[PDB]
Amino acid sequence: QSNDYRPSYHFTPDQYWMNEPNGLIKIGSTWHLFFQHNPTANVWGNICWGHATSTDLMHWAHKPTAIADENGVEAFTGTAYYDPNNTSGLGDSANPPYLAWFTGYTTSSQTQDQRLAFSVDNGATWTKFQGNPIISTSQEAPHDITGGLESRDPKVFFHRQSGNWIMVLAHGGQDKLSFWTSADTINWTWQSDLKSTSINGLSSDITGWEVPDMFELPVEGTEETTWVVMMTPAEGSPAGGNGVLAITGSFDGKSFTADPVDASTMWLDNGRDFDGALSWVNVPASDGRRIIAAVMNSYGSNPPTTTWKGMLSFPRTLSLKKVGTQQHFVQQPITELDTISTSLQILANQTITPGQTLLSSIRGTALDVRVAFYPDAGSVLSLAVRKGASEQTVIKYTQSDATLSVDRTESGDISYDPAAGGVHTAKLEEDGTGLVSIRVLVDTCSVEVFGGQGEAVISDLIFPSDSSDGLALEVTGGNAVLQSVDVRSVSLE
Repeated sequence: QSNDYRPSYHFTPDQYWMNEPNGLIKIGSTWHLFFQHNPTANVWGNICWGHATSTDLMHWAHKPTAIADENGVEAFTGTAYYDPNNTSGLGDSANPPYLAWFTGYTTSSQTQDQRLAFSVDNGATWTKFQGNPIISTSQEAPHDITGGLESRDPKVFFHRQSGNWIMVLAHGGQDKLSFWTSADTINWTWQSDLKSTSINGLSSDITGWEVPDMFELPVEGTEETTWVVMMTPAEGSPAGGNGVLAITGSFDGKSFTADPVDASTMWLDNGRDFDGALSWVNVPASDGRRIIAAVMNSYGSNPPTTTWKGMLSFPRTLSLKKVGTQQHFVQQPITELDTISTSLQILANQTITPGQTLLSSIRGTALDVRVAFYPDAGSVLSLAVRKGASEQTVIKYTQSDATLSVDRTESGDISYDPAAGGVHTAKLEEDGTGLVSIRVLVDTCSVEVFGGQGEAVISDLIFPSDSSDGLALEVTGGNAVLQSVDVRSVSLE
């Protein structure tokens, strides 16, 4: 599109197609990104783990395939962890291994088994464990009614409280996760299932459980920590189809006991294009952040991009905090972004009235725009991004129903998939000072919209013309006082 819609500051594969991220781990000063990669660049292509690294979660260096499809077992999704005590025996005392657990998908038979890979050069190169699979279809069969066709996406971590490795495995349409323990990362023992039917407040509509992650999260603040299970069900999300949710609960080394969920707070995205989220493990406590990323492409082969498909969301923190009085999962872009952004326009304490159009001089396809404002009762504030003569993507705040919306009806090319347009919505309230806050990351083919403290998030692909590079800020049905507007251009170095 002149440039094949390449994002300028989000990760995309150097070539070809990406699905969800895999094996997210920090190793020394290096953030490692792996992902489901399809170098054949058609729907029948074999999957392998692709690989990129960065020191700042933004400037990614492309690396060779980390874990190859071979013999023909494809390298499906999984996770990574450090084995400092060499419990696997795959490294040594001077050189403990980093480990990755992944589903082996045997193309011809469709079996799904669990496999191990290890690195003794701090993540640069990975070797598949000779004894793969580490969990066979036969070992899965008592727990997977398909006999080993529906057991996948292993999340593995070391559980200090019990001294065991834990594996959380997803079972798709069986609508459960299974929990397994190991002393050595290789020999596993099933302990429990987390169903579906055990989670109070979880709709029966939420089916096809995939891509688990699990970690302890501070609950604030209040010195309390909780266990969190994050996953990507295939159905039930606010925008329809796959989406990402998070559940809090307790964990004893053997079973996760879910707290009740509330549907109005459990989903981590209200847009179409945020699926298969994982978090970075091994982050030093001095940093202490829980940082997540997902793939943005809910449309399979349909996006109008030729030399690549699939992009990573911009990394964002996941936290639990009160927003006023209610506990929410809140998400915000990582602060590293502020180092590659520069203000093109700032407003402070500016009144906007119907008929006025602000931000009219801005031109940019890569923007980070913040708007914080006090709306009149019954007003609607509209921020049009990627605006041209006949195109725009409109972010609206409707005061009367406390709703943040992202409208792609006129975004540009919405012909490529039936779900490419329409309007997505999230609940967003004024805070206790009357302030409404909205932030939008704009890139060549995406918007990521964060409401409030990040309790509302809508992430979506858009395909505007390159010339649709304007902004328009307008209000109807009343006035608003814009406490602050900051339009920043974003550029990698």
